[PDB]
Amino acid sequence: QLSDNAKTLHSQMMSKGIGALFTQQELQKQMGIGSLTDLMSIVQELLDKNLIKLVKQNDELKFQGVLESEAQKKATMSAEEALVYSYIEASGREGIWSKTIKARTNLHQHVVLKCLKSLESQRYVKSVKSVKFPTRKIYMLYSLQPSVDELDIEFINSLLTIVWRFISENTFPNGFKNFENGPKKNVFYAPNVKNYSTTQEILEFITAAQVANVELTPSNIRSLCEVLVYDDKLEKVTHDCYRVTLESILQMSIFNYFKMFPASKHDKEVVYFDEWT
Amino acid sequence: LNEEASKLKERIWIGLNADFLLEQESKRLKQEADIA
Repeated sequence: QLSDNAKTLHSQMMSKGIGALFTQQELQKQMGIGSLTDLMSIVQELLDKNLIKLVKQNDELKFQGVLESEAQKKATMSAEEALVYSYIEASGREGIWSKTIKARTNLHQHVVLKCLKSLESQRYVKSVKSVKFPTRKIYMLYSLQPSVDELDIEFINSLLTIVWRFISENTFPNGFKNFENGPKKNVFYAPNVKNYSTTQEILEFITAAQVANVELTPSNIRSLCEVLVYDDKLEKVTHDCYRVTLESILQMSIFNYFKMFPASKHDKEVVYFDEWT
Repeated sequence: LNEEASKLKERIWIGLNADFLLEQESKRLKQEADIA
């Protein structure tokens, strides 16, 4: 019966719905009582009367009962937004770009942009710019914003040069760069005895905040370490152990780049680099 | 004019414009939605 088998076949949906994995085989598994065209003609109307839904993946076809507000909602949706919208909620947590959804619906740019404006009015979808190239405006629901992304923009250098400070502390005592030799003086007693680094500790150190951000994983902490490895501000020894490169002498014959200034005006005696390319 | 003709004239204005002001305040709610 339309209402009876609708509401009891939705009783498995609101009860469980076999998660999202429910296929027509799982229907027979629970309700096999209905004849083929019986359970089928009603289910087709359960999409027509918007009670359950179909999903296209892997083997067979998935199903679960749609909610009522989403039911009425997608009934309000246009014939475009029928496949467009209810396909975008199928575009899942990662959303989808446009002409790739055109390639699915086989339509022009105009006809899809207009239902993008209409669902824009719905505000159940939103413009989403992820890490990948911002020509996209991939569109996922406008209820969730999961993605792959720290953030792609700056003020990592800030928090870097912040941690570099404590890293300088991590090795010998503080700078003592006042006069030339004011270091540890044989490194306290036997720097051999000093095997030291922070790793996880930085987070206990990160507790200070004073900046707009969340915490960050020791893995990506190591990533932050990797640049000043490459920038040679620090040293990588025995994995999680680390050192300073005595960078500070930079911060403050000769072969250092800093502490060196050219004449570099008038006279033709210079060394440029490309005096021959 | 009296306060009655404002509670009546103005009333008619409101019965007419409640959708206009409704869209104003509604997009003003989209402001909250804009944030998220």
